[PDB]
Amino acid sequence: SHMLRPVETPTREIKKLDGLWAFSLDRENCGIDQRWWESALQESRAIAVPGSFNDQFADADIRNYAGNVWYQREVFIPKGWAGQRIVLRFDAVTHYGKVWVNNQEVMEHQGGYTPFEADVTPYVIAGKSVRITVCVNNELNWQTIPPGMVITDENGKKKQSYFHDFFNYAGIHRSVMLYTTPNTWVDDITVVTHVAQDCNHASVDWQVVANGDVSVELRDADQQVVATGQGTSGTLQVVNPHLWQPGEGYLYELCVTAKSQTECDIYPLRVGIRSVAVKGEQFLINHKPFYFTGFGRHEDADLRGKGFDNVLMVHDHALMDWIGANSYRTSHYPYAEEMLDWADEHGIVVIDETAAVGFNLSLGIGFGNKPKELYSEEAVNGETQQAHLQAIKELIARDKNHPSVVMWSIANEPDTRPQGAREYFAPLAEATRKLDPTRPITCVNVMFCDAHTDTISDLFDVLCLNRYYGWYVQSGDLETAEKVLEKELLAWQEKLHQPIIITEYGVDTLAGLHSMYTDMWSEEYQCAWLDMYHRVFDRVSAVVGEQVWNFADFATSQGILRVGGNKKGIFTRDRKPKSAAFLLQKRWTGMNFGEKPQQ
Amino acid sequence: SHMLRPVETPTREIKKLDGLWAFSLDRENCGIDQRWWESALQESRAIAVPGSFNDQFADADIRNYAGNVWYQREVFIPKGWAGQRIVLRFDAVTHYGKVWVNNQEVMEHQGGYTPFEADVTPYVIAGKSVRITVCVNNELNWQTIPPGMVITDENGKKKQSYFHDFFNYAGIHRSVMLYTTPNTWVDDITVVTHVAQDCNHASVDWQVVANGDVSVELRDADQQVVATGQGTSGTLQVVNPHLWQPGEGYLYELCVTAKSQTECDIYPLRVGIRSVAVKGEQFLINHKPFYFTGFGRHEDADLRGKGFDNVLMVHDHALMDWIGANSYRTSHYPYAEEMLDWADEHGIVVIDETAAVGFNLSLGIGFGNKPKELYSEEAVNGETQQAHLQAIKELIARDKNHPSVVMWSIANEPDTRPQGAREYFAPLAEATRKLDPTRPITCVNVMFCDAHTDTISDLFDVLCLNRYYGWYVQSGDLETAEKVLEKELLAWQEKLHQPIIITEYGVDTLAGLHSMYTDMWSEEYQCAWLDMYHRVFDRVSAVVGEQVWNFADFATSQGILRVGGNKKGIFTRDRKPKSAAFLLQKRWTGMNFGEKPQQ
Repeated sequence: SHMLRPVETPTREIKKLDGLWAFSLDRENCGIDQRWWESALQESRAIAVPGSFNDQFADADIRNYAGNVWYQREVFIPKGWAGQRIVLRFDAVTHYGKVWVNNQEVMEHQGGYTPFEADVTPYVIAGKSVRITVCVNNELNWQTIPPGMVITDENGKKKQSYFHDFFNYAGIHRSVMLYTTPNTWVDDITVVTHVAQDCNHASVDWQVVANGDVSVELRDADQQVVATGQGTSGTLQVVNPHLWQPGEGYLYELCVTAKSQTECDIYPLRVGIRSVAVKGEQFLINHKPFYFTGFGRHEDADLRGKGFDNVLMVHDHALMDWIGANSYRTSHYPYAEEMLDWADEHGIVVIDETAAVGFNLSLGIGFGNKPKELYSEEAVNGETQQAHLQAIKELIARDKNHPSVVMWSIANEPDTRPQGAREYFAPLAEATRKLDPTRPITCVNVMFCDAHTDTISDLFDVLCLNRYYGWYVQSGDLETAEKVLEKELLAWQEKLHQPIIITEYGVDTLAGLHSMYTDMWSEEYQCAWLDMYHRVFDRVSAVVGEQVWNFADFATSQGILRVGGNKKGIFTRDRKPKSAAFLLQKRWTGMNFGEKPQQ
Repeated sequence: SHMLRPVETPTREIKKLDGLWAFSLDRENCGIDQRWWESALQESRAIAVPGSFNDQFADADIRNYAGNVWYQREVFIPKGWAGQRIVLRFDAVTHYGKVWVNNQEVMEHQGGYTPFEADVTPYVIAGKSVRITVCVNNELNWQTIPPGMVITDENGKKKQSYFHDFFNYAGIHRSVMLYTTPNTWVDDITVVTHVAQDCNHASVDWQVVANGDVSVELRDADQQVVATGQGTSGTLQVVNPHLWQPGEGYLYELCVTAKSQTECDIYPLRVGIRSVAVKGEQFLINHKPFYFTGFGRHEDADLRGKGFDNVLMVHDHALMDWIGANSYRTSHYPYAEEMLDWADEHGIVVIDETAAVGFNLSLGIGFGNKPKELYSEEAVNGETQQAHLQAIKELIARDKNHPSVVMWSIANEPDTRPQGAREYFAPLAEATRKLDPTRPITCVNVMFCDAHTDTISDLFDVLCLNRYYGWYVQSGDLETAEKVLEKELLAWQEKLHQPIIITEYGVDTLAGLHSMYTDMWSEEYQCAWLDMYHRVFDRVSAVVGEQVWNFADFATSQGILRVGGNKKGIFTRDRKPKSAAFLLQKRWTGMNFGEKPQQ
């Protein structure tokens, strides 16, 4: 379904609905029966949008709630929007939303991390106030991405069981907006940027969906027309192109005009001219080997949970830039698109991941009784696979034109031991390639699905390994950990001869815990253990990247493994550096940009 | 007064009285009037000896007590000691002790940090139990070393005012013992070790006090006699001597025999053959320039306060050895002699300091109303100067033969602005040189008594500067601090052309406080600020040493400046390293041993 990012144009306005909304729990689940959308929410309080609902209130009973909650506000339609196509858009509602405009049901969406929207032209009047009600549900089951199990206790109280190592935050996490187009509009754009080997010529394919005649102008960063074309599809030639390069990110603008006899629409799409390809064990950007440095991240901060926030995005980018990180992965869900606009503009390389974490009943992370077969009718089944395909489609439909996105990760750490695993994943691998043939794909690999055990990594282009030898096993023993790690990376190189990215390596580190014994949980162990990984990576020719787990400490489900959360951060949740931040700064700013270090 | 360290010999036994004693406060000050020493203490509890009394009980009312407390135990005289000279010895009682054996007053001492003892032969019977009572007083006045003022509130409640930045811990801090000699005994020994320029010959002068004919045997570390002599005084010649060198500490043994017609006594004194001298701006050990690295320390630990403890001494020496420290200063009181036995054996260089800190009414550290003239009848006067001379005599009488001790510090950070300062200090400087002509002297210099202000440093041999530019002033500004520091060190070199030791440089550092802004109280600021000092030291030819303030976080008087104590430690009070420990480790293990670093 077509999903262009709203931008203000001579033909397009936006009105953000961010701010304070009315908020209510629905502990008895009577809000659909009582049609709560037909009036003021009754027993409501103010909530910030965007934000997780969980931590705004310092209230355990709200933080731990499972079921429906209700958001509502009133808003004026701008008088001048009369005659315009008016769209209501939610950038993300975690995990499910249903939306009413006054008493009209307008939208519904499952999937906590990509946009949904409806044409609301027929249900509003320009110059009058409308009531927007949202029913938001945070429950996971075996057909949600990510999956989970709701346990209902003997008293009917719902508790969410889930298999991933981050807290199941919910709510309206990203911006809500009304926006306009003319009644003729550019509904969809796909670009493909081809790049000669010598890098001295490039071609830009376009395809546009719109209810009108289509022309394009490609403009350079100085706003000079370098190429023009006509029709819903075609190819622009670009002589001596300014390539989109990691560390710079030069962008063109492809202005798409849809002209009917009467009205017209202008949509500017930022275009980075760059090719991505795997050749052997090399990841090539613009025909040159790239070496990934940086992080697995999370959308996680004090008070706001997974809510988007510009100050956090500015501060965190300044920390990644300082430490010498050139890349990150959207672990473990699509991130706010503002992050990919930032990556495009500053030339940051991104592995774009779906929300399909948790397809694994043999980890110690998350959280009743787990089913015995992971791939069965009573767990990951045909409907799950459909839901996963839909999550991949929605991510690609959103992110297909971001030059910063160099690879699709379709899941994180599935259990691939059973026969069902390949049967479930094979068709997903094939459909991802059909959806976007311009980028390599991955499925991030769990440690116990080792080179001798894993059944699906041959179906993918890049080997993204999540590894924690010396932590969960060979606990505190760097000497054994180093042997096991090197052995396994070389076994992977022999088996598949793919480029290897270590997409997770990290140890829990309590800020301010110091030890002369360099032992687990200390700042000193974090440093010695990352250093040992680095030494091994640099001796393996197939390793083309390293993304530290994690950028910052983040919230998890309560348990015996998590000391107020996940402490594998390089930074604290309040963004203060641990000693290991200075270790990474020296390695990553001391290497040549984008080039595999040396011994 | 003669003070040889008790050692077990064929002629000498020791019985430690360390262990649990009875303990009592005397809030009404009626214990001398009621002669508490004549029976069991009445309302007593168990206390560990040795240890400060203050923190053993988790009790604020005991920790903050000012006045007399009472210690008592019973002990059996060994049956075989009949006919022996029996001595009762306290290695240190802070700050004053009076001792009774049953109902006989045997000893009294003022001075919290050196030994006192009495011949108790006439007051005990071998094979019977005796009662030892100690009245211990912790009050400071203008005639104590260190000085203070007891403020009595309107209700007669005593509160100790004092001018030094460490907590006024009190009690029996070091070992208590009975020991024997024969009725003929070696009462005193002075050695002087002279060393040819070429280092290929050395001479060892001896002087002995004893009530019998005296012979000496000098034995090497293999126990081979290298020299013999006769008489109360003389010189032993040593061909190709194994010099006592920093980082090694080769020791000989000078066995002193006192023979009467009937009985005899053997005392083995460890002797390190080494010369110390200042020439120009060089501190020479064995005719070679030395560069001091290491710490200002304190006797300070959880629960035991300033009590001596072998595990702490073993652990701390292993931390100083690891970090590459070659030296320390006994800031700000004589340390347990076991520390100087350790320094002798491992070749650690020590600046031996008296308890004369606080001679300064213009600092913000310590703690009623301060007197207006520091050097006056109503503050530091003639009797103070006598008490200071006595403290210097007792330190030298104890430590004169330790080869590890390379310099005497007679005080820390006196206010030398007034005319009285030189009048008070000059005679102290002269008497120290007469007491031990074999070692240079210092008086450690406070920051506000700058090169243009100070009135007494010409009377001393080495310039020991305590400096904290970028902390108490130019707060957080490394750029200004660096200019002011370099300017002042060069002004000191021009003024006196002495060797300069920085005997204090440090910043408060809360373990686990991390900052991207490198600002005060952070681990990062500690690192950047020590680094800036190091860069400046290495550009000044007169700087022959650096002793970081302080080895470890330590207790102080409560106030607005002290966040649970002094946080200038390199280590936490529980001996965990801050990031700056690794900075010092690299600089100090990366330089050539004992040699000024280079830019």
